[PDB]
Amino acid sequence: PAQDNSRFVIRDRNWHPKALTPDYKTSIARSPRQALVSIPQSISETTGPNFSHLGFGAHDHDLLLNFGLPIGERIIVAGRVVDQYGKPVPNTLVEMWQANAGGRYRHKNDRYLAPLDPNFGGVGRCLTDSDGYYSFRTIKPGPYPWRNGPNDWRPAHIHFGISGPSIATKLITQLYFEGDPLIPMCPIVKSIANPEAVQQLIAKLDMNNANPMDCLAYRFDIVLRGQRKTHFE
Amino acid sequence: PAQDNSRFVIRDRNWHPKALTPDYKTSIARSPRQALVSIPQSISETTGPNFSHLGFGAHDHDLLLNFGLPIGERIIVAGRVVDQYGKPVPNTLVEMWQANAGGRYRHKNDRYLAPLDPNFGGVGRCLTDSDGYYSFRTIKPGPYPWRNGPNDWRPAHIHFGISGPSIATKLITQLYFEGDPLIPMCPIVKSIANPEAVQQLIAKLDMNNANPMDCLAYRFDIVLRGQRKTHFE
Amino acid sequence: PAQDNSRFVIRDRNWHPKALTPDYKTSIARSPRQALVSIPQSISETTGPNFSHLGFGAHDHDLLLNFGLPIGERIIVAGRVVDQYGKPVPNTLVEMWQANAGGRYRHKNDRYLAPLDPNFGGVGRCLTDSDGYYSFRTIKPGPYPWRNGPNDWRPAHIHFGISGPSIATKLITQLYFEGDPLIPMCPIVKSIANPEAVQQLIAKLDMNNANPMDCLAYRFDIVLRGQRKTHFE
Amino acid sequence: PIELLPETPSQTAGPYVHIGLALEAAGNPTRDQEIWNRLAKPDAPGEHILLLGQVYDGNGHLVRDSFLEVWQADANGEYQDAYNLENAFNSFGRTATTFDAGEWTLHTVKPGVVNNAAGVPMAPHINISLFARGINIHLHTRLYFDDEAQANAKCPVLNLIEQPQRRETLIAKRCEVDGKTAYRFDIRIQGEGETVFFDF
Amino acid sequence: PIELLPETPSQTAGPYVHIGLALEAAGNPTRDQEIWNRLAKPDAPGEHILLLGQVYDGNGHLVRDSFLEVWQADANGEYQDAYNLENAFNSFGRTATTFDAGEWTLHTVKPGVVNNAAGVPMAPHINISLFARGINIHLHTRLYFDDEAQANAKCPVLNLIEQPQRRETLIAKRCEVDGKTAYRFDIRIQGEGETVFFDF
Amino acid sequence: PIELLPETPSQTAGPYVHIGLALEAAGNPTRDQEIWNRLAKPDAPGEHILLLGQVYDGNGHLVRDSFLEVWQADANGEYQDAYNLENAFNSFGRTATTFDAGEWTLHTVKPGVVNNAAGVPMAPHINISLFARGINIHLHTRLYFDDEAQANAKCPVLNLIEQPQRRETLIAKRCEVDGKTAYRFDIRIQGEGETVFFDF
Amino acid sequence: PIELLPETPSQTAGPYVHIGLALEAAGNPTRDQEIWNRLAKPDAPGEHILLLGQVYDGNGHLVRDSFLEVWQADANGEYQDAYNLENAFNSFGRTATTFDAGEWTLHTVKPGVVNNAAGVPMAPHINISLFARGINIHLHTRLYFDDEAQANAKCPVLNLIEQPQRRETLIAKRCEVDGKTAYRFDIRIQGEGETVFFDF
Ligand SMILES: [Fe+3]
Ligand SMILES: [Fe+3]
Ligand SMILES: [Fe+3]
Ligand SMILES: [Fe+3]
Repeated sequence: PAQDNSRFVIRDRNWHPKALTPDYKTSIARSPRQALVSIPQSISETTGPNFSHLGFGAHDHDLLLNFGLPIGERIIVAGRVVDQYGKPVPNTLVEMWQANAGGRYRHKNDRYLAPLDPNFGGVGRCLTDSDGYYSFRTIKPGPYPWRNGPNDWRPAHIHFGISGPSIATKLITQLYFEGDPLIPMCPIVKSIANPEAVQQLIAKLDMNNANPMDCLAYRFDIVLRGQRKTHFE
Repeated sequence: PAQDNSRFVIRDRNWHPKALTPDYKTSIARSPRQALVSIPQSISETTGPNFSHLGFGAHDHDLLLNFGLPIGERIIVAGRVVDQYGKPVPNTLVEMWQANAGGRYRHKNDRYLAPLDPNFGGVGRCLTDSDGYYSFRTIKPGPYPWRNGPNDWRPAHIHFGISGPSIATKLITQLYFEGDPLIPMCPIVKSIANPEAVQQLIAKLDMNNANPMDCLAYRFDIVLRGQRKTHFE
Repeated sequence: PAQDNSRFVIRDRNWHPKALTPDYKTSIARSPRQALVSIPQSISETTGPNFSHLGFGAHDHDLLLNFGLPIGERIIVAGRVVDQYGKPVPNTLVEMWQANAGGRYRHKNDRYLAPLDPNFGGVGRCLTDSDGYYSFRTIKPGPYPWRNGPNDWRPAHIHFGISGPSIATKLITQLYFEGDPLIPMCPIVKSIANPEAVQQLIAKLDMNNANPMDCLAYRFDIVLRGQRKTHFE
Repeated sequence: PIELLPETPSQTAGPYVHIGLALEAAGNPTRDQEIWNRLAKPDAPGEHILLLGQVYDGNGHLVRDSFLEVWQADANGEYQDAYNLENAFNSFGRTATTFDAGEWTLHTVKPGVVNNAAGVPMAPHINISLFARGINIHLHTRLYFDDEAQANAKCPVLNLIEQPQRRETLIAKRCEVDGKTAYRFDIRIQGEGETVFFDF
Repeated sequence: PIELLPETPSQTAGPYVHIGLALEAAGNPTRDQEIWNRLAKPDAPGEHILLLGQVYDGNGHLVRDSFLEVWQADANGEYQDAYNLENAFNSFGRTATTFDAGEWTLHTVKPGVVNNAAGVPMAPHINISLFARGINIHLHTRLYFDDEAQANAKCPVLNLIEQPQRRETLIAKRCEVDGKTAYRFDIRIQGEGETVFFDF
Repeated sequence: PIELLPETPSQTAGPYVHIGLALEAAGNPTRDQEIWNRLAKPDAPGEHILLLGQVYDGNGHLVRDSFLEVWQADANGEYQDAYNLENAFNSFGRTATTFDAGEWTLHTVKPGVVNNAAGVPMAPHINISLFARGINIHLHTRLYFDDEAQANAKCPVLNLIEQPQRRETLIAKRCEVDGKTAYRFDIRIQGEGETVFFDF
Repeated sequence: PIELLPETPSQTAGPYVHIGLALEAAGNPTRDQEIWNRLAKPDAPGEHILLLGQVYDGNGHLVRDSFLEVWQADANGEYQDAYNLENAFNSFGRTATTFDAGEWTLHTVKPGVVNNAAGVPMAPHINISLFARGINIHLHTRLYFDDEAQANAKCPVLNLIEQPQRRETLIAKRCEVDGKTAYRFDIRIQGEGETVFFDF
């Protein structure tokens, strides 16, 4: 069974978006009004699932093949998962979901008029390697209009979920694409008060990883909470 | 018939890209080695065709309907055509062509592995109005690898052709999209020596012209050679 | 009857003061806690009344004669109403109200000790002309103490209401006078987060429009929501 | 991106709004021609109705200094923009709440049906803009009628409100005053039963 | 002071979270192996229970697009980290609320007791992480059982909650479904009866 | 000095110019009305001629993706700017070289004489604009006729070319195709026999 | 975008390249072990051949201080990367042009066929890197054999060269030197018949 042998650096709640960020309308009714209660870390919080034995499909991480070829800009989204200490996070679960090239999601509730792509689902999963490396092959998603302000558009983005070594490190986030002019106009993006924090969500064009005459590449590194051994407890 | 009543501001050949720009490989063998011969303007050069009576189809300018719905980010590309004096250029011919959302061109010679879109042609034409305005409805094109350097990729772009008042004003160019990281790496773009000239080819996101929950918009104004009346000739 | 032919640029709710601005006490209890619901523009929102046939009195816009002469600084308040595109808004209704020279309002509820001026009402209306111009003749209002903080004073100001082409454009605002040291200290003024927005509410002394040996003049231009024609709807 | 000139910023109407927009109310002499609360003249076609209501703040207290503006179609579901006192019907009117009772009244006709931009009919409704001291930027709302359930059910606007319970806040309850057909529409700026406010 | 690399900022899961983490729910084909809501197989040791509940927003309306992750010890109070579909028991699971009823369910066993870092025993509990549209950073809670009042009273965690009344928000109500032991655990994100959320 | 707004910078037409400007050639469905290579209808006044030629790069290799625009006077030496497919004659046309043989063709009438700005007659000529991949800004040239030697000798334009040997690069060679009067006009972009290109 | 460390910039080998890479030619004592022009030992499998050539500058003059490096598969189309003087065959060699005749020689075997990354066979070829004074960064080329016309016609690499005439610059001409099979491969750095040089 798992054991309580680690402590995780406390989360900086001023770095992460706050619960109540009114421009992002839905957040108003779905944010607590009472203060979070702080508790010491125990085995309950310092442990989590290890997905090393999950039975992954051959194209789990290849959105081009996992659902003909999809229509859109072919790209590789790769990066590394490390902790605050700069330590690689091996054998961790990285899941992703996104819209198609037109901003259309393959979900019952999406009624946007852009059409679905018969060859595209939009879900991938990948277990990081010994060095914390992950990579997906997909097509660049399109911006999506949504019912926030009368003319709100989400920047093209990919949803990400990262397990990390425990439930204390588990995180859900969104990757944005370098130079997208929509970024600064997004109320969701803007839920993050610090401009420096926003920068961490921007994947960078990575020509060094691109396959000449095939697909481009984007680099997205993920930093999870630093893990340390307990001391003088 | 046409009348020799106007003169056109002389072209700045240092603003425009030069003929010989080696990084753009094709330019080498296709650029003259002799200096251009300058000639005075005559009726021959100061006149040009008027396309007011060309019989345009109803969706000539609507790439979403003129070829199901295409896959990709739905956008409006609009702007104005003016001369260097800032005078609008009414009833002028504006032609555009581009690749699909995946960067595939519907042309025999395009061997890129990105698939064609059964609902997309990629050609439009529009006659500017009384105020020099034009607009197209299309999908945002994807970057395209090409055989220049071993890992060259054109930024997403739309090809444009503008007739203007005479053959002296006729121009073919390329629209690029605001924020595109590929822009500064492109050897065709870099055919232009002045960074300020490059900016002129970049269309800006135009939230004001967008149709909420439908499509975004980009603004691209075009400036043709200034037209003046002959004097003291 | 009216027809749905226009669309109005979406309002920037981060430019306008928000609902809840606690320093302005009355706003605590009079601001919604639920988010506003965004709705697409229809004929209901894109049309509004035209006051072209309203029967205006000869001194409707002249507070010096519309109620002897009032006591106070004689001034002309003039300007133009344009839309965000810079287009003049002709035949539009401009209404204004203000205190007297002592900061006393001719209203039941006004209990300030400054006396009323037997020759001063404080109400005016003016239909803009074919070029979007309006003008009023009045006396400069005095600052007014109000029950907010223990020593709060409204800077001298004139209240304005502008109809515009539709109910979507209608707006109520306040004009402030160039240099007034009380401006930066006012909580109502401070309801506006952006200092740049504040600047727009400041009327500028206009010596060019003043009547020598008679009265001074202030320039106050108003910008209503940009109006455009629908497209690809 | 492209930026246009910035729209002039809104400011509260203040407590003395009446002096400029509700002369009588302010307790001052009115002018030859005023824009007030009688949209329809006795001889205007359509079902003549009386609208009345109160405005509540977040503590549940009456807002006795409110100013409202209304825009509606005529009985034919037609917008009459050319404002004239001679007109039998005007699509525009203004009203305010008594400093005493804190109630506003408007005299009009039940509006005809109008189509949204997509060609879908909206249930009969009255557009309302609310102004008052403490309100930095006016609040937009719609008044719908309880006796048009069938239509209300299909309104593409009413259907944009996510939670069905919130939709109810927009329905005026029919009654009768002096044997005259009336509808009561109360506004709750904040809190329990808070009225739906729109952005457009 | 010493500053490390800042953690990647969180972002809402969004309304379409299902496509990525709850395939069936999204109404899409699933893959061979999926992490779902069945932590224990019929032959797993311990007392088999059913967990169900609803999620409420500040207006008391159901949150139908919520996504939940659970972490618990087996019946021996042991955390089984090697996730495997072949396992009789998995300490980790996922669930979501129905788009219709908006009720989530989990099939597991009552967790055994675990000690805190100080060696003190914690009352049986299930660690919950709540995700959804409108939630910028996930909410952490704990599910306790009403039939463990003795243990509950001595829980070093439960006891950190200053106000007793708040502690109650964490206790699941024992019931029976198809004569099966069930516990109802409703989450109230905001307002009256607002559930206790933790930071660690 | 005075500086106007700068002219939008030119860019190569690219290899796919055909999709935009020579639909057929791109191997795509054309529109009802296209601007093509038949300036004159059979019933057009003047001497009907066929123009043809190839385009060579600096290595002496054919440029199979060139695009050309022509502007010429009618038989009377008159420029007909009002473009209409119903016209017997249009002063404007477009052509391209075959991906195979790399030869372009134009169907027109021999242009009449036009005077320069100073009142001096120019030899009959066709104004040509060359576009293609590798060409950053289009090349301007003129097609003169070998059977107008008398006129050619006196052209104020042709006479501006310093070196006589270079003037000849501009003269089309009269031939016959299918018993029809044709002129061959080859363009050499660079090198030996490089065609004169103009700036105006 | 992502930027890696920049590669150390190239500089010309200079005229004294020999002192460092071709001791003999420099007219200096050699070391025990030297990398030279004999890739195969008499007892090496495959067809033994002699390769020879001259290097020409843009003026048609011999480049007498050139240095070349070759990389080729063995007779079985296999790359022997473990460099050893004891080997019967080495895939790697070095040669230089004589200050006198300005001709280089290499003793090797005709390379077997190797597939490209997409699994398509490439015609037998020798990879060449040329260095010299006046050459800032070395030039890459390939030597193909004229007696492999069939294979040559199908090479995925040779086919990348747009102009067929340019492909011929890469084909070595079979000859005999002292009744021994030889192939002559002349390199023209610039001008007429300029050899195709690659980037990879
Ligand atoms: Fe005031
Ligand atoms: Fe999303
Ligand atoms: Fe292109
Ligand atoms: Fe040296």
